[PDB]
Amino acid sequence: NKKERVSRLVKMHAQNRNEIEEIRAGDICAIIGLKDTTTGETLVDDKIDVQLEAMQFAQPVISLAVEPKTKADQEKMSIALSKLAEEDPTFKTFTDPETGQTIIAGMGELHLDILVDRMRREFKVEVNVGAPQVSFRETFNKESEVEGKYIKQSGGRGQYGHVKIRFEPNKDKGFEFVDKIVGGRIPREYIKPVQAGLENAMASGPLAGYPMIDIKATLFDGSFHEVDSSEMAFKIAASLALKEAGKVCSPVLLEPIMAIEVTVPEQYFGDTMGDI
Amino acid sequence: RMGRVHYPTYRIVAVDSRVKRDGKYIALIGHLNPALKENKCKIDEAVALEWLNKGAKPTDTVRSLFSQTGLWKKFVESKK
Amino acid sequence: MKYTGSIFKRSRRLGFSLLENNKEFSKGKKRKTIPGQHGNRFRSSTMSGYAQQLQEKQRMQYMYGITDKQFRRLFRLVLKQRGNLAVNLFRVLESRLDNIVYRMGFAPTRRSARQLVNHGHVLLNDRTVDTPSIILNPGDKVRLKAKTIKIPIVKAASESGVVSPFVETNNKTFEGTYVRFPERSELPAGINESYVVEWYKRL
Amino acid sequence: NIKSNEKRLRQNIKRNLNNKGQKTKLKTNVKNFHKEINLDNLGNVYSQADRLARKGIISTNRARRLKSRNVAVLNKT
Amino acid sequence: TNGFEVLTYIPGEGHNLQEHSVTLLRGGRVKDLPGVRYHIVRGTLDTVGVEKRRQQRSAYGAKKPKA
RNA sequence: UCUGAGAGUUUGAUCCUGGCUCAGGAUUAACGCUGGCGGCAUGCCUAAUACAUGCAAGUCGAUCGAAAGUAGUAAUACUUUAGAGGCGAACGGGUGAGUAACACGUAUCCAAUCUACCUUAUAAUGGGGGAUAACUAGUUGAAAGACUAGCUAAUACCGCAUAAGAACUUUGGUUCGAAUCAAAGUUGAAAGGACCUGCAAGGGUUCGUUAUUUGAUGAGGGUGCGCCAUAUCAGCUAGUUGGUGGGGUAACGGCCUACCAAGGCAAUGACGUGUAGCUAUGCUGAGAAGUAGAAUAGCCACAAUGGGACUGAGACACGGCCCAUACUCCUACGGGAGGCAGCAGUAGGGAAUUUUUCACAAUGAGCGAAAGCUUGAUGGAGCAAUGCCGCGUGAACGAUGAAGGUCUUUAAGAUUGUAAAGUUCUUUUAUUUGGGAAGAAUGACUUUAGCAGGUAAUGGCUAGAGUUUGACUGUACCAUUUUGAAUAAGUGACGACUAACUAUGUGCCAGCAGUCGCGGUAAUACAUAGGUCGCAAGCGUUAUCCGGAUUUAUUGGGCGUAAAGCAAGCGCAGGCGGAUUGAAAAGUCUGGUGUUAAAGGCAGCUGCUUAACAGUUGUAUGCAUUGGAAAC
Repeated sequence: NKKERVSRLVKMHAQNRNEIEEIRAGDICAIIGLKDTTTGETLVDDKIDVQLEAMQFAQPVISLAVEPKTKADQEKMSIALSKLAEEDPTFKTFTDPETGQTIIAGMGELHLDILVDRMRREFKVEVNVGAPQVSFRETFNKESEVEGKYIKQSGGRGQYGHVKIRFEPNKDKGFEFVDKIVGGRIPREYIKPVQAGLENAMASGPLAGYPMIDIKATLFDGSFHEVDSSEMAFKIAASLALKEAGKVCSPVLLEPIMAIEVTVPEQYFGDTMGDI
Repeated sequence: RMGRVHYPTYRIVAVDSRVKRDGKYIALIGHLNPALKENKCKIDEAVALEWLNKGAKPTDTVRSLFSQTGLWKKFVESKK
Repeated sequence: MKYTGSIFKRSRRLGFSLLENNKEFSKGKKRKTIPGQHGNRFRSSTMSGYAQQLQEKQRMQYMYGITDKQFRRLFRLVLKQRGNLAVNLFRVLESRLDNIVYRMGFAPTRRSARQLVNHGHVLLNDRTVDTPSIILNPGDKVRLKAKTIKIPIVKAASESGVVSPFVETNNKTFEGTYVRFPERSELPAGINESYVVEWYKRL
Repeated sequence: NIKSNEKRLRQNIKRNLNNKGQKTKLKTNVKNFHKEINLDNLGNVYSQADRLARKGIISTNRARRLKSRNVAVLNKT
Repeated sequence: TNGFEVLTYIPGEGHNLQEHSVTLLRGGRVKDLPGVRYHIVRGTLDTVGVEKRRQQRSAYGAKKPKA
């Protein structure tokens, strides 16, 4: 939807520029100007119909990950990958929270060698070669009752907290809570903070840094001070209790296994056996 | 042209041969509003005689408004 | 703003009508109260003369309908001329285009006058205008640009329009003339001169 | 680049060759003057200085000064 | 870019600091510590800013709420 | 007519001095939040870091050859310029690094200056000579090209003759290290176009030739004056100081050389270090004044770096040369080519600035008689709310406050709110259609009349007519021009300073913070939602400056104890200083005179609808100078 400015026409060659003012129809040329450009665009100045001719556009198959070595280098890889994506519509590059690095894609190794040559000579990137990493889930064994524990004096009156709760892991129902105080041994306002001390840990793991999911609980016992009080003490003690529970009962990860539909005209299937 | 953009203005400036515009000048002849052409401008009528006394031939384009003024009628005696 | 979107909140906060009753029309039990929900047995804790400065500046600010950059610019414009500058300030504010055409009986209100001026419904002495900034001087004849004379709303408004002694108006040909400058007692002088000159703390 | 500059570059080179030739001609004439003093050579060098100040090659003020010094030193007689 | 290094408070809930994430320091005042004389700016950096703030809308990543 | 606003903070309370912070603006300001537009101006402050392509300078065919070509049997009508020669290319651009001064600005003497093209007017335009570009042949090569030979033209250049006037010299008349006057010893200038007329030979029109004087313009030198900081920079310097001789020099001068002599400056801050383009001016303040040296203007200075040179009036020259340094590029590896602090633009840095854009339309500069040509000068449009400024987000009626939301902690209500709905109006902007600008009649050219030296024509000077110059623009603007309220507002704060309070969560935590500082069971200070307020297409907000900050004190402060009187004295220089009467007028005041540019503000006005803006009259001290004044 832009009126683009055209500077000149030209003929690229590895030696130097070669410019000619006009060119007849059905030929090929290059244009300097035209501030923004991508493949398969249609340009109109004679006020005639616009038109598209594109019947194939390859999608990437491989995913590789590269770590950065400098922050400005990281920004430069981002910019350079954007520039190369604009140059050729064949592959896409990502920097996603699943890995937190440069997720590149392409066809073959030598194409990547040419890309690193480009970003070394021009984009000043010093790209390293590594191995990709993907996120995993993390469950854990069905452990017993756990306790959160805390004394620290925090700016004046000391901050105290005792909680005794049970986590029953199960993938049928989520976070529960039962009011199992009949006498009124605990104030109702303490019902929420302990639950909070659980929510902060519903999406991370203490052993591998991956989400601990399916965390059930129920406030069963606790202890505060008579002449002193504390509110987030419950949450901090619950976080420490989560760490303690993860310490003891051997959590286990859960890996995304993929479905691959591999094809061959029954010629290189020996590769299929000897690899799979 | 100077002044407000899209509103032309042209002061009659003094130059012998080699004074670039918007700089030193020996004398200001007057002003001009080149939007409505009627030669409506204040001039000394003697500063032009000052040029006519010692040369420094005037610019060839401001000549028409002086023709409306009639500087030849007081200039023809330059060579008699 | 030019169209603040709400006038009775502001008026009921201040308490100034147009002539005697325009900000109230018995709309929802006509009362003298604030639009807030702090009750109405009290107004606020802090009390200062700068609050009255704000009240008067907003009243003059909106009852003639100007912005604030134009406001300081026109104080400077009147600062050009010497004497008792406060009365000159007020007489120039009254001289505004919408103010005069309202005082012509040619507009139900200043907002309506600015609207009709905005869409090109005014013309005087071969001078069209789309900006409420015309300073009225003795010797100005004002016409309606009668191309849009088909409007019954303007004639109905001029049926019961307010006449001013220091100008001249006509009720049917939509024409008038600026005979003389505005007078002090003839106009609502709720804006106190001393307070206005007190606010001037720019220089 | 530039074309008239090259034309101007080669234009004054021959001019400079000729002008330095006549300048060293004046130089050897005034050197003969330096060797021993006479009226005829002084007149010849003045005649040459007339042409040389006449052209832009030699400043008129310098020629006037030098001829003044020469007449001053010859009028010792 | 100079050799000297300054300490700075972190306003906003949570943090978008990730162990050598680029920051942009700005003139500030905090009386709680000798050494903090600057502030990070939210809204234009690798930090996209944060929500839960609409009384204050400029010196943060606070957009106008989508409504 | 000009002439100064407070508030808070050490304390059980309460006073002195004193800092800090806010209420005010302003910016070449990023970036949030973003956002409709019209003009209006601006848009490397940062690496004087290096850089592709197009542009940044050409022009004369009425000065010539010379070849070539369209039409020509031929003569050639015409074309066009690679080339010589003519002018210009040093003017125009941007940068501000080094520069601490005669750089700048002012007043100045240039008894030391010069200036081609103009200015009034004068003197002449006689001839002679031979190279050479180009062209041709060859060696050397893709090119680069060089070296020989032959072919020439010209306003190119070199003699001869001729000099009005000039220089040079001698005698004779002149002024408050000099100038004019009569006579003469010496000496020197050149060219041909274009046209008319005339059989011709001549003559005339006009360019130009060569000379002269009025001028002015331009550049340069000295002079007094003012124009950063630093004592944790005490002595500093020896063509240095002086003259002579000689030389150079537009020109005076150790500018330079030879001879000797021995200083020269300095505590009244030299010399040295950081640092700076300067000034006018911008901002702030009531002023005195302080900050900065944006755009714009004038002067100086630089030009990848350091030197050296020629050119022409004029340069040590952004894109003229030579060398070296450093870098880049091409290559046939033989050898060369290149200089964005020209315009755009790139790369990097940088939070932070644009178009790898258009017309030479007007005007400026260069060439030309002219057709006119060249011009990133100039003017436009692009991007940006970057600032000042206008302008949309509608307008009249319409309610015991529509829904909701909130509180009423108790249940009318109160609230956003006549804003909603609805009646109807209208098109700033958005849409249809048509008309259609000016700036551009400037400019030469094509035709007359008179005028005039010259009559024989040709030439010009004006009064008049016609030929056109448009990127802009499809613009501005207008039109009983059409659907249509339809195309939309954010914004920080709400304890006090300064203004606007309720509720949920909140529990010295999360946090918020210009200051006071608050927050652990009722937070009006946190987030939350309502409501409330202040500004507004801007609002946040730190770097930025003054005012408040009389918060280094002439204006306009103090030192007994809050900070400070040296421990005291002998005192040089310096500042101040009894009375009288005299000259003179240095300070001083005052009246005329030259100058203090442009621009900004101030007052009056003109133009755009209105200001912003532009243009216009005065408006700016001070320096020198003539005349009074003698109180200190």
